[PDB]
Amino acid sequence: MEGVYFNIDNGFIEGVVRGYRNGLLSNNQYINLTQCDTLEDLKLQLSSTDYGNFLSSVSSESLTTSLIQEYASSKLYHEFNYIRDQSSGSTRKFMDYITYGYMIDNVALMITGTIHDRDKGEILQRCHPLGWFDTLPTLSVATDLESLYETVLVDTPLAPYFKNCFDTAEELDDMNIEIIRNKLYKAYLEDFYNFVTEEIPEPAKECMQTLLGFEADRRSINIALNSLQSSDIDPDLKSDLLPNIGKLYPLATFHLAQAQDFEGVRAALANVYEYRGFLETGNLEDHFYQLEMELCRDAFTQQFAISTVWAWMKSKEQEVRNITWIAECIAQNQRERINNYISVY
Amino acid sequence: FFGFAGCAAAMVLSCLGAAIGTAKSGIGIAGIGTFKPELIMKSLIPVVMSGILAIYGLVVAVLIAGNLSPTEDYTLFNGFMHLSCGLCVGFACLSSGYAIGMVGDVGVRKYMHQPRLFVGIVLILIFSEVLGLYGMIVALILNTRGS
Amino acid sequence: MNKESKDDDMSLGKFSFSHFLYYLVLIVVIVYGLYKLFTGHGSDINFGKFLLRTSPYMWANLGIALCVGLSVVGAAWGIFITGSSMIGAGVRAPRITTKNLISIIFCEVVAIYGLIIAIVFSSKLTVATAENMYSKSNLYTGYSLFWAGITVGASNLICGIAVGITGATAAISDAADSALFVKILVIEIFGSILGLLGLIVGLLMAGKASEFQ
Amino acid sequence: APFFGAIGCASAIIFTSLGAAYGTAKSGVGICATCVLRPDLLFKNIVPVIMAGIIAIYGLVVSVLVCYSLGQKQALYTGFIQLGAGLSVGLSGLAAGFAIGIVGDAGVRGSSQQPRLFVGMILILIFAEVLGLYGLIVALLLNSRATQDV
Amino acid sequence: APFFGAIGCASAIIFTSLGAAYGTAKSGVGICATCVLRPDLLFKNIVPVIMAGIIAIYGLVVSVLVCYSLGQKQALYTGFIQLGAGLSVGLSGLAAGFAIGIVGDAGVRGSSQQPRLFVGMILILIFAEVLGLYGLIVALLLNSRATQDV
Amino acid sequence: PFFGAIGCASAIIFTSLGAAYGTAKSGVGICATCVLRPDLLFKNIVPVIMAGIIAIYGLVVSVLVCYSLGQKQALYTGFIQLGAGLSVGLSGLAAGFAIGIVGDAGVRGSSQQPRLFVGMILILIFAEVLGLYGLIVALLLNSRATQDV
Amino acid sequence: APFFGAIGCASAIIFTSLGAAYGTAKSGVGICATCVLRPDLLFKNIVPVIMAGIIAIYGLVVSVLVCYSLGQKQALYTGFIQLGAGLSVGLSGLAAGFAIGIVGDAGVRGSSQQPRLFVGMILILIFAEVLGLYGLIVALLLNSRATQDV
Amino acid sequence: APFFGAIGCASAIIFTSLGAAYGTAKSGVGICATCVLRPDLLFKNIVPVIMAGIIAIYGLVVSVLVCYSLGQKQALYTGFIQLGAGLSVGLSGLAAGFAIGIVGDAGVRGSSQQPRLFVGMILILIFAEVLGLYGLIVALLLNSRATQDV
Amino acid sequence: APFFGAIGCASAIIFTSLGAAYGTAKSGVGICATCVLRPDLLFKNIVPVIMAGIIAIYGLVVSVLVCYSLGQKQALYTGFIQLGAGLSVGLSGLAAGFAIGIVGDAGVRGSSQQPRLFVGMILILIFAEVLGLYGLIVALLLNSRATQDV
Amino acid sequence: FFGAIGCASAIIFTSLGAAYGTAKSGVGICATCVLRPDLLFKNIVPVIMAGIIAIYGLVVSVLVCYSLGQKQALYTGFIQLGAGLSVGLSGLAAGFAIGIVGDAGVRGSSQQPRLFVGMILILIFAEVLGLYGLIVALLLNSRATQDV
Amino acid sequence: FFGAIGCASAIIFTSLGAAYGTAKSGVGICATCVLRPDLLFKNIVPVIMAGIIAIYGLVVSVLVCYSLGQKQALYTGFIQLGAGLSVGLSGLAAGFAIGIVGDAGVRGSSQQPRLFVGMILILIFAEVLGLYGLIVALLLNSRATQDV
Repeated sequence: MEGVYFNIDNGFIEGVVRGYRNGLLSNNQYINLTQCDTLEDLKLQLSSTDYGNFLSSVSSESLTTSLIQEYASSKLYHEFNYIRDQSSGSTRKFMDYITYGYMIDNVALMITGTIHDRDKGEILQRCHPLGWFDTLPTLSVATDLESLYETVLVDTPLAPYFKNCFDTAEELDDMNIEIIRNKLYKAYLEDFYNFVTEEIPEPAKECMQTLLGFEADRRSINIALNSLQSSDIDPDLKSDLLPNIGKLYPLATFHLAQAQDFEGVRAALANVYEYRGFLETGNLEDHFYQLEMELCRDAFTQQFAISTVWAWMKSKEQEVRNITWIAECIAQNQRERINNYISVY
Repeated sequence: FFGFAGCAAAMVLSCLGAAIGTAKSGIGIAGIGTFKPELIMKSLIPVVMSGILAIYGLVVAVLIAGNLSPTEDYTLFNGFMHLSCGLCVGFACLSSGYAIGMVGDVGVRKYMHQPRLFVGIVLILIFSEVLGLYGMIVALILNTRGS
Repeated sequence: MNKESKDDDMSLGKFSFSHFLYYLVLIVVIVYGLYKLFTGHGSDINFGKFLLRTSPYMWANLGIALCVGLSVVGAAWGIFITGSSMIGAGVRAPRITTKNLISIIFCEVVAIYGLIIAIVFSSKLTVATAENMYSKSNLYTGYSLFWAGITVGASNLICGIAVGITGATAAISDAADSALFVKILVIEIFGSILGLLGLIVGLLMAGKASEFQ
Repeated sequence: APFFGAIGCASAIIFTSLGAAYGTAKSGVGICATCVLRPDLLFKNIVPVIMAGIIAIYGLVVSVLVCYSLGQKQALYTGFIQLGAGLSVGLSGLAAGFAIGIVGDAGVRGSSQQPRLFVGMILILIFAEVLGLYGLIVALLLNSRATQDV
Repeated sequence: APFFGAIGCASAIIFTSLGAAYGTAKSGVGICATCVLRPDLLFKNIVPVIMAGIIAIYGLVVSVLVCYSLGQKQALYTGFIQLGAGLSVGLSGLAAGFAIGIVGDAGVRGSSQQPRLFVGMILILIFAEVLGLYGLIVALLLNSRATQDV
Repeated sequence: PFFGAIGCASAIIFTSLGAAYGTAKSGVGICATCVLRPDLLFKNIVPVIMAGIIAIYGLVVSVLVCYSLGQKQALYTGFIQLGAGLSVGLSGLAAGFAIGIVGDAGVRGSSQQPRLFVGMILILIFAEVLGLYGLIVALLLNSRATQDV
Repeated sequence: APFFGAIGCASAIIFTSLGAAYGTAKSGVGICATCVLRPDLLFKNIVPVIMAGIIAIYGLVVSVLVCYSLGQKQALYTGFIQLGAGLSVGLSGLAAGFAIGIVGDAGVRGSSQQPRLFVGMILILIFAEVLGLYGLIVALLLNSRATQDV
Repeated sequence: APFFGAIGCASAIIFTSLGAAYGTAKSGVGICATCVLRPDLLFKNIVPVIMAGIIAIYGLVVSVLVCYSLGQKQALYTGFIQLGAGLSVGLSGLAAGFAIGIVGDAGVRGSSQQPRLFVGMILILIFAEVLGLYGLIVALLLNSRATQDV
Repeated sequence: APFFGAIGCASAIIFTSLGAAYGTAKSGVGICATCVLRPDLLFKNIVPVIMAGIIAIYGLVVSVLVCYSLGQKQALYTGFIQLGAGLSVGLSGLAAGFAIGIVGDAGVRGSSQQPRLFVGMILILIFAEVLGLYGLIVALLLNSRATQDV
Repeated sequence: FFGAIGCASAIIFTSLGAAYGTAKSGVGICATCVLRPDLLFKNIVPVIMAGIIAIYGLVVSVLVCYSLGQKQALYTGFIQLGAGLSVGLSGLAAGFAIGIVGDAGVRGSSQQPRLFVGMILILIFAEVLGLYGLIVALLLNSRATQDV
Repeated sequence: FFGAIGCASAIIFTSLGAAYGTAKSGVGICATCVLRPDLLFKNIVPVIMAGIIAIYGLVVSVLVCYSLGQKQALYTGFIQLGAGLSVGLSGLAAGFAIGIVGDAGVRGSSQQPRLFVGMILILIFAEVLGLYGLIVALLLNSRATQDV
């Protein structure tokens, strides 16, 4: 399984990836900080963790919402862009392929937001291979597909956003952000299945295949639950392809995605994950957060594996979203209702 | 001169298995933020347990090298039994070290996760040490029945 | 014989494909050569009725240089992941990640381990260090130094790889220099004593192979 | 004579020890705790280590039986008849150890959530554990006639 | 005398034990995944593991029958017969176990949501054991002429 | 010599492996096709029974080649049977490999439309000519192997 | 003499049956996928399965002619032209079936949307079968020199 | 001698038929997709399959010319130039067919949008036959000196 | 004699034809892909395929010159210098074809964005295409020394 | 005598290393020229510096080919093959370093104009392995004897 | 006699490891030089430190090549393969470790001048493995000339 191959860059990349994950905050710090409500106590309590360097670099006498996104955005550049510059080979190619996979939808959100008068400085923090000072300003400001093809081709290696830009150049995906986000999520899952199929048999991957398979059905159920009561098109690409072909079908996800009261397919697919058939978005998001948190804590302790790099990459975005929601909830002088249940998973 | 290849290659698999088991067991002792209570409290048994696999192949290689001589019965040719005798302990020591490394990494990873399943990793990890003894016992029994 | 150039050509061809495996895509090791060698050996060994084996003749000396070369090659590869851990941390803390260089002394001692046995394993000759089958009999004493030096070189390479593998995770290992890093250093010492134990057991079980005449 | 066939006794516990090591290694992997504990799955999950180690326990007896019948010097007739029993127990022990490893990993992951699957998960490895004894019986039958060579 | 047919008896139970172990693992994965949703089909889905594990009895009986017909003189009329006769039953049992693994995993995964193909999967395994029985008949026919060598 | 037994068992081994791969490929598509509706499960069972019929040619060819075996093994009785068994084995393995993908594609496409059983049954049933030609070549190759010394 | 010339006659029918099986599978996959959306184009798309399966008659007739031209006695230099003609006919039938399957899949997929590329798709599949005829003619020319020795 | 010169005759038609089948499959894969966009370019797209299939005549002509030079008798030096000419024409035909497949697919996809780009794709396929013509000329010059006696 | 020197004579034209075919395919793919965007750059982008295709004349002339001195019977003296010169010319033509293919694909892909790299792209191909002249010049000196006997 | 493979291996390894260096410089040359159209003659220095390594294997193959006589023993067919294989491996390693050094020198010289002296300094200094292997091949070729 | 490839294997492996370490040090120096023009002199230590390993394989290849062609037998060509593989493995491992160590030291030194002393200390201390392998090749080459 694992520990039978020799990887020089995988040991330094796994140790450098585990070193930032070991110094990060835990569920006890989020549960303790979520109970307290004070702007001065949040800066002192958050200073002990790994975010105390970025939060301590710029701070004022009051809690601001701009410093919370700048702290996670500053920590994401050193946590993601710093490892790619010191690595090379198939590990840096797969790590750049994951950042290109998140940048396929993250760059698509800025490209769709470019028509709404949005720039590089008006976008939130997201996972990418580099910061928004080299590729994010020209890619976000560039609205033509010819400039995005040369901008994506200028980066090394080739990313999967060229096929999505070529399919989106002819208007083959959608005219809204819903169909482009669903087709970009399905193309990102197909690219993650392509890299996970390519660099699969280096080690013995057990939690990564179950986390990707459960994340595909959780992403399809989240995409169908997000378009519930929105009048989605059944003949449109909104059903992400999963590895299951006997439990979850595309007709059940397309029929359940429409506002027809067809959530019984989630109850039939239930009994194996944290999700279940209901009509509450907060309970489905809290069950999806606990279902996505399962198999994620095992990657933070196991070493010499390729699934721990993707599990730490998703755990950095989930911990950045939970820390941003926890800091944004206490920054406005309010108590969290949906973020409090999803504060520990 | 063909009989020395089994004694020289006897502990080569036990040393590589114990090295990969000690490296794989020691690699999982990084996390997760607690060093006083549980790391290392009972997780040091796989690293010290995996190092004993090389002593069986080393003692078996020293006993097999000291047992054979150039002035003894070596005109058979019967010197092929030393290769199976050394490789039998080397494969069992390598498989025991490889299973001991994954059992130590899984016990060290599952130890800090739950505070109630700590005895299961020690009880399941304690049974993996008996794998390498069969190749050393068969190597000593094969060396005792020869010249 | 024909196995003289085939042994050196196979030894250079294995390290060439093994060193080119981690490098850029220009060449790769043939995975079909093991199944073709096993099928060709079992096919000719099965039919007809005849004993199929090899015969070593005269050289017997490649384990002496291969022991120090395997120990230096194994010790030289562990410092890459060990030294890259501190640069991987960077400005994360001023803690023990810059004072944990005690594993680099054991990794440097792993290159001398095996090389000292290879230096002490020859004297008063460079072509043969014991009785060889070119001018006399009793070639088992000169023949065993190749397997003993190869086993000690492989054990020193494995302990040198295990030392760097222990140090690279044992740089700082929690988040900073507030928690002690001696827990990973204990496993690095426990994976570092296997080179001295395997060198003592291989040197004791190998015997004497010097002062040939 | 040729003196070929002594590797058959030592080759028996190789695939059995590798299959039992793969089964015991794959049995501990998987989800065993979710929030703070499990439903007594720690005392139930210890059976696959002994069940995978049973073929390795029989492989030492088969390799000891072949090592006792090996001898210091024998004819070429007993040497060719002696070899072959180790690969039969080794292949069945490796396949049964791999099936016990995958059945132990899937039964441990599915048995972690629901405790009712341990009855079928233990019966899967218990029904798959006979591959080592089935090859060990054929290895003992071939090893029983390898004595008294002429 | 010189002979090399000793590995043919041990080679027969290797492929049937490996295919039966892989079919037991693939059937136990879908049975463990389907047992978590509904505990009623867990007792019904356990029959394919014991039904798939019965394929090793033909290779074990062929190996015992080939080992029982072993003489004291080795020649060209005894050697190379147990390798092909046991290799045919081993390859047929490995192919039947390989088809029984995908048939049991697909039958358990398809029967997990809506169980309607359990008799079709059991009839697929019962119709897949005839491929191993046909190879076992040729292995017994070739194994029946492995004696009386001069 | 005396190595024609592996070539004689290779005809049943190749047809058994091709029939097992065809039955696995038929049951893989039948397992996904049975999840959509339990009204065409009996129609999708034709590919496993059609793929399993190829083993009888290698079994009868192996029994007919084994019946003509002599008491003394030599170079003339251990070379033609390997190619004769390997021809029917490779033909049955290729026919089972095509019958597996044809039964998987026809079983997968037969779920949405039940009218494709004629074309899928004809295209899946039209693969037996390779195994029949391989068994016919194995019979002619086995007929010239008599009088082995 | 070896008398091992049957591998050249078996390799031609093995390569032609493998290429015809792969072309029939690859044409039947796209023919089934295009036939699932509409059954009117099944008779038009059914030509590539017979065109890919018709290549086996060249290797079967070449193996029948090579088996008929063998005789009761063989030599060491007899099994060369049958091996070269069998390997050439096997590689030509495998390449013709491999191109016929990819041409049949794209022909059925492109013909499923618009029914106008059947003239070019029938011309490409009808024109790609010349390699099996050229390799069968070279196998007949090499087989003509095998009826004089011995 | 052994008279093993049939491998040089079959090696040219094997690589030539494989490269011609790969080029015909590469042109037929893009021809069906490019034919849906424009019905007038259906007859114009058939030139790349016929141009790619013209390279198969070199290995058939070299194998047909080298097939008559074998006969019944041979020597130790006759049979070496035919392997180099056959592999030389086969490698150039396989590389020219493999480049002609992607050049025909890219020429059909680029020619589907604008009709002026078909001259470049036809020019690349017309210019890629120089390696097959040089390899066929070297195989003809090597095959001409192979027949000196018998 | 041995008569095995034809592999070096065929390896030079095979390696040069493979490198010129891969360079023509890689240049024709980027030229066909870049020809759809700008029609004015079609004449500029076509220089790498025709410039890369001229590398086969060195291996063809060396194979014709080495093939002109070889008839039916020959000695083993030419079959080592001819194999060495053809082996060097084959690797030089393959490396020059791969570098001309990568430079032609990079120049053809970079020429679409900014049309100012035609001088550097033509100079890079003109400077990378001179690698085969050293192998052809060494092959002429080896061919001059390979005609002293026979 | 089989020393022709060592003589062809030097020019084969030098031609493969020079082709890999020209491909590595031509790969980054289009990306460096695509960014700013101001340097068209300042990016061919890595391919020109990598092209000088083929003259060592060509001159070594010509000098080793010029010593081939009608009658020669097998005593030099391994010493010549070792020097030719060492010169070919040194030229392939110098071309492999010059391939990444040309793309890194062009990519570093594209953004900042001060990196051209560093990339030209590393690319000019990357031929020490090919010169060291060529000197050992020249000494091994000069140490040949026992012909006949 | 087959010890001719042993003298070229040391310069081949040392030239390959020095070529890869010089390529990675040139790529890291070229990537680190774009962010600031002051770290150009500090980033040049890994290429100069990695390129110094070729002199040991060149001198060992010249010393092993000096004893070839004058005094050679069936037992005198064995030490050159062990010395060449010994210096070649240590040079190839030290070059690949010095390349990633120089790239990580340049990346850590690009932020602040703190990791440059550690990377220069590890790069200065990494030459002991090459010197220990070179001393075994010099001791093995000096003890030759035993069997005529």
